[PDB]
Amino acid sequence: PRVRYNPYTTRP
Amino acid sequence: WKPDEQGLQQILQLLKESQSPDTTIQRTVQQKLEQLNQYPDFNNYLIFVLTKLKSEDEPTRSLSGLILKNNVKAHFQNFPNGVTDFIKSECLNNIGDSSPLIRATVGILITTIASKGELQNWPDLLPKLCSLLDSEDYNTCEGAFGALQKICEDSAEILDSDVLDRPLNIMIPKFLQFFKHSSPKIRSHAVACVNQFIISRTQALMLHIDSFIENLFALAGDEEPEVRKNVCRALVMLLEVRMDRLLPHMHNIVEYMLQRTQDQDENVALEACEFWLTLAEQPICKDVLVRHLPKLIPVLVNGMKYSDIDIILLKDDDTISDWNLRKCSAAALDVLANVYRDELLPHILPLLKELLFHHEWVVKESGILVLGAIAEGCMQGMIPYLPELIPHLIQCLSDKKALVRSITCWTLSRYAHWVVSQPPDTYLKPLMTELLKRILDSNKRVQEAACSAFATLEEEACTELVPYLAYILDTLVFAFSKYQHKNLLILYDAIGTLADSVGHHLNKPEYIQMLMPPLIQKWNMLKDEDKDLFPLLECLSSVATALQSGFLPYCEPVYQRCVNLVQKTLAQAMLNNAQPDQYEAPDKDFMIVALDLLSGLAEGLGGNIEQLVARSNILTLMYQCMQDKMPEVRQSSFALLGDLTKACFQHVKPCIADFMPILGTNLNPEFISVCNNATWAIGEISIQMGIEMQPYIPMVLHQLVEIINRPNTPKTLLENTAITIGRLGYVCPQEVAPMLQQFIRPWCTSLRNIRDNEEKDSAFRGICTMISVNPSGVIQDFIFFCDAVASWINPKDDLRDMFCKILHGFKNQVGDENWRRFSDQFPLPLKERLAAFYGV
Repeated sequence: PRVRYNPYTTRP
Repeated sequence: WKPDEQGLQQILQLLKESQSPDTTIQRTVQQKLEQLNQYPDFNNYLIFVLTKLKSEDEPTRSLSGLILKNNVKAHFQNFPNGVTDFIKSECLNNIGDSSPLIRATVGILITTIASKGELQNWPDLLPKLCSLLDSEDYNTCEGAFGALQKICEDSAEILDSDVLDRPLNIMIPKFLQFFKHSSPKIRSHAVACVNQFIISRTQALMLHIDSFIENLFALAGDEEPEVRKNVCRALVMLLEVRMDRLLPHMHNIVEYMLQRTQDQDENVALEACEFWLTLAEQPICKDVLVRHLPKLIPVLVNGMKYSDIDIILLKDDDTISDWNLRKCSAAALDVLANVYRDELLPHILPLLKELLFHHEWVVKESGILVLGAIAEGCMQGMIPYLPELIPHLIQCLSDKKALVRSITCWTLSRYAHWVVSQPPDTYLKPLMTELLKRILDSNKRVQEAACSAFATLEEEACTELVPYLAYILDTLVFAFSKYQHKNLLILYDAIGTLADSVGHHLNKPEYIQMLMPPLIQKWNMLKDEDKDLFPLLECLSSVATALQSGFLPYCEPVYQRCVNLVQKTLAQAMLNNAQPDQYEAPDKDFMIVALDLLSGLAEGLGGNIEQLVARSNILTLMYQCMQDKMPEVRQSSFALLGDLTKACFQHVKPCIADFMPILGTNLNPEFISVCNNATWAIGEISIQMGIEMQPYIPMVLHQLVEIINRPNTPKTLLENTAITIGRLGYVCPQEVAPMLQQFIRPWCTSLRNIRDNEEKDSAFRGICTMISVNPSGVIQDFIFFCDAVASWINPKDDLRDMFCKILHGFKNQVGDENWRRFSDQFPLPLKERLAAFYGV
């Protein structure tokens, strides 16, 4: 589940 | 072999006007163009213009061919045979024309044709291409390898499949040879082709593995970007598949990849940086990289600086690409942080001091980014420095540069846990204050970050937010009337979370008056067919649970629509499953969020929901949902069942005999969440059925017992498994007590790590009951029980007494000194709990 901000993701 | 002079001039002139500056003649001529696609003779002209008409200019010829390509993307099922063969014939004979534009055009024709007709319909293609590979002329060999690249890129698993034979047996060794070709462009094609078979560990390549590594190694320092680029992709992919053949050369690879991470070519740099991510995942990494760290970190940390092009594209949906050197570098740091823990601090800290305060903001930004990136893996050794860094960051939330305020929100959110573990006035209060201001920042990207940060903080803060609710809701609801669309997703999230964190404390008329009007606004104005309902109903399922009986004013229309959504979805599925040609398939998400809202509705309302359930088809519907082929739908239906079982069992009881077969066949742990909610449901049911559960014990118990002893099983699944075994044991001690031996160990290990609550109470009444029935179940593992009993802070009196009778039972059974020898195992805080709370 993603919706919140992240400057990068560990799994692209 | 038809040209036709009448039709020739008609298209030649219709190709002319399809190059006109204005759209008026363009779009009407494109309409009048591919509407001539009706004729079976049309596409023959197009190839003829491309390959056979030398008298026409190249732009026109090129275009004619590209239109023919677009006539294979769409309209290829309606292709005649002779046309197809003749186009195929003219392509392969011209694959390497002296004109690069014609060569490229013919190229993509071959690529599309051999893509749309998988590759049984051109069995002459591959052998003819490998033949044209040894061609004496360059242009032909270049053109062949170019099509062979695109084909390899499009149909890798199709070429490794049986569908066309296994032609990779001869193509793998063939490509490998051209690694030594004198042209850079050819070498590039060759490695790119081989690169497409690394991950799938294609057998044809695995016997050539060493000569593949050798050839690559000899190409590593090639001055042409594309080659360097392709070598880098290969070495990186090879880390996941053949790490055995890379270990002996490892230090040489890493040293090379560092030289490559700072490559003068952006693409190579990015592809190289991948290496650190992949490496970080292999269990070897932890000790093979320690020696390279004082050289790697600076390389990563310099890559985390905003590339100046990002600055302008940031400050339509204003966003950079999904994947950057910056992002990759940051990702690798985050993973290495998690691998080395505090052992990474000596390597990074000096750099932070230098960056965090630096006057140039682009540098400062990347510092804050670093601070957030190391946050998770480097937490314990970061804490000492936090009483200085947090107040600094809180100040940076007011920096004039938007992108600085951005990550500062994020970075603070990555230290939220520490912040709440402190007296709230000094760290939590001011953080909250500036974040609330920032949620209403003029910058879209800042709002996104601020709102997210606030959501993270809410999960961590919980009831420590209660006193500030008036202010929080004020700005959250205002944002509601302002936030665009992308930010609305995040805002809904922030509200649901608010509600989850403060629960019943949100149930005050002043808060309801603020929170509900705008949600009802959204509710009433969205249609049942609109996917904007998803985040709304999800939000409401949280708000309803928190509002409890404060939700009664709204409950019936809300209950009414959720049932409708579930019904219109199931119904749409059957009209699709019996008649696909007429009726479209439904989006099951409508059904999920409606089930979920129904859940939080039963939870907030308890017994007050019963009248809404009695006069509804919810159970009949739920029973269908529990059988859906989509796991997420089974997942939501079991949660609702658990809830109604709690809320109004009288309406569920008639269905138990029907429900239990379904629950029992859904204990597959491969579907984590389905299994979880099924297990929870079986538990709640068992409490309500009492002694009546007896028939179902043999149907579920051994599945639960297998699951609880199964390695690599998520902790919450283990938790509900433990709970349900406990609850089944509470009502059917005779049936469940004999397995005591087989579950007590992980049961205790699992349940010793959860907060005192009603479910924990429920489970321990069960373990106690089973103990008085089968004391020999625990004798061999009594230490696990003592440690689990001790994990309780404030047990109810009767439960506390039950614990006490059992402990004294065994002490007075085994003996006085016997207890001492057994108690010598206890860690200090355990030996001292049982003595203070229970009298040893």
